[PDB]
Amino acid sequence: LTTFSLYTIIVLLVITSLYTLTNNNNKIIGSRWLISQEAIYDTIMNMTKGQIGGKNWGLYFPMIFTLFMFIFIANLISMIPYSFALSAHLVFIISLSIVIWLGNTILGLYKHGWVFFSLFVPAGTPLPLVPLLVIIETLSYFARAISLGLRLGSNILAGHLLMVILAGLTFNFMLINLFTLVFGFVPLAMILAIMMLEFAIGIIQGYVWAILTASYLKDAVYLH
Amino acid sequence: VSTLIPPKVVSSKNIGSAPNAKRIANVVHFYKSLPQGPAPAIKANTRLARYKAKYFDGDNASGKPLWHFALGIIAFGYSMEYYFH
Repeated sequence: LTTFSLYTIIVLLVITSLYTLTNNNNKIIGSRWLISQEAIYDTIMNMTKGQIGGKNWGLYFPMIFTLFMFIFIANLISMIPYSFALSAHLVFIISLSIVIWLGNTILGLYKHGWVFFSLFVPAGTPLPLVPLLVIIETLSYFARAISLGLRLGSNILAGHLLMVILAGLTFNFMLINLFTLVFGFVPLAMILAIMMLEFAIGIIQGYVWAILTASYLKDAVYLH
Repeated sequence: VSTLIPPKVVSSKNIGSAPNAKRIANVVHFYKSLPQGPAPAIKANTRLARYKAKYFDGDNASGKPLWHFALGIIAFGYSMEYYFH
């Protein structure tokens, strides 16, 4: 039982005790908890129409939802100064990006086969421009997949360390100054600001990850 | 030629009209419906039944359970981040 695995168990303990453990009013309302997830559920459902809609948007809806839930929960409890968040390695976020891309192509290669190679040439770019575009398009396909995984994990690592580095400075300030007042609450004020940012960025980057993985699904199912 | 007789021909006429389709619908929707909030099953008893009656019911539905979750991590200081990674 590594730190990753025990954290993953804590994730599911929280997951069930928001909507699965209310289940009593037999209505659409009756608990503000229910309003919370269906708000998120509706934001992604209409987003599923707006990005994947047209033949099978609802077919692939859960993966975007489950991944968004996975990133959302993993980013909620990540601020406490002793948060050894996701083992301080975050290597799986890269792995999630790799498997998401790798599954994306097999779906593309299964549903299109050789036609999947025609995606590198959207509208024009004739034979003189074909090798340049297919190089840019194919390298890009590797490019944003690896970038997606690294950006989320590094910023979580960056946010966690800027918790500690600033915290050590506050310890230095509150120990040296005898009678003055403006030495520690201002560094505490930045700590309050920099923690709100880390909490905020995790919410949108989960959304950004949700939008991005949605965006790549369009390219696999729909050729343009 | 005689006295016509369409005053009394509803015995077979009350089947094709649109309101009759709604008539046969909502009467079935009414008889079994519980009268006055009966059978609501307000006494929930399953494992952590106490939690089901304080916050898990949904009357509060606030940040207390996540506050309880956060305090559990605080109480586990010398179990996960201390004496271990």
